[PDB]
Amino acid sequence: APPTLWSRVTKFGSGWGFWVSPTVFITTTHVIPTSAKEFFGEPLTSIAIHRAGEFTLFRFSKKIRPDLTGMILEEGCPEGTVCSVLIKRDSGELLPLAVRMGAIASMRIQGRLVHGQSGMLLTGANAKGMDLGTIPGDCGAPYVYKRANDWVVCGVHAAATKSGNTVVCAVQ
Amino acid sequence: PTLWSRVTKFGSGWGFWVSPTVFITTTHVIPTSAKEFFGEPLTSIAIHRAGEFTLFRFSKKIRPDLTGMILEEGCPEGTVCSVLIKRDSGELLPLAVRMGAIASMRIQGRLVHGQSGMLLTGANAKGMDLGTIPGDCGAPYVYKRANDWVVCGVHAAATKSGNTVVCAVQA
Ligand SMILES: O=C(O)Cc1coc2ccccc12
Ligand SMILES: O=C(O)Cc1coc2ccccc12
Repeated sequence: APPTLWSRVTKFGSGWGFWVSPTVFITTTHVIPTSAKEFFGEPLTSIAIHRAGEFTLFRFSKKIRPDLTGMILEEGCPEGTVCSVLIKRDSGELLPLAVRMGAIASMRIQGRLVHGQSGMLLTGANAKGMDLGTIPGDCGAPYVYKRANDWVVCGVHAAATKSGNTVVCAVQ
Repeated sequence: PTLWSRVTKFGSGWGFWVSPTVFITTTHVIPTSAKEFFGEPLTSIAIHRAGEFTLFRFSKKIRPDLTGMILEEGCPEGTVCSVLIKRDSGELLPLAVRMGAIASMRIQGRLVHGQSGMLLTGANAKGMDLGTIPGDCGAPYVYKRANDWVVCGVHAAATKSGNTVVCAVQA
């Protein structure tokens, strides 16, 4: 995946977030530190926060990442789209995990109720574990795909089933 | 400890540490001019070649941090393997492959013997991280069976289209 996509993936709370543009940062709601009143040196009063279940978007009133171009954010993707989940792991290793996307779903995972776009890993069989699959520290990582000449971001990593085969992308 | 730490840059491709003393690779990526590998003189290295599969056995522990893994001669038809691809970007690309018959295949002009496979990452990579490239040769084929990782060969060849691959196997 392009270097300019990996540069937008930022360590955040108990996981990750993704810069869509100089002013717009998206993440998974449950990774946000709950008592927090300041982000990138800005008070809450100078930030527009839009929450929909496990999807959260931060819009800043100043340019936090002026090195970046604004890119396209969509509400999930067509069934059958192959996405990459942009996962960073201990030591500058980069894991763009291939996933085939399916329907919008409501599921129960480890007791909690989860809603988003379902998908199935294309990395191997029985993908439980860090080598072929996702771990809790991956939450907030972006789902991206190449559409003709450009790249699209279509959600953030929210959950994976016990077996590891099914994942859920939280969507705008 | 990770499977990924066993995948090592080697010659014009990659190889894989099965144990502290055993390294497997694709025959065509091995340097043809060398006096040593991994600091051990070639004098002290056992080399077992069967077509595009090569195994090295060292006389001392090169990777003492590792346990020995199960190495088999390919896998049952229908097994979904992962090919553990490393790229010089620092990207790690595990790709699902459905394994088929042992065969001699015509792959971009040349005859290659090994276990055929089909990538399961769909129509086209299309500049997405979904297929193999020539620099990936020697990457291992692995699958989980009960509680154990099994390694069953090395990446030898792939078609232009991308979808057919060949896994070179022991013996
Ligand atoms: O490139 C990086 O990963 C580090 C970085 C440098 O200033 C930043 C501001 C916001 C988000 C991330 C960064
Ligand atoms: O080969 C197997 O036993 C399982 C399998 C993996 O990808 C498939 C695609 C279609 C039909 C079957 C399969």
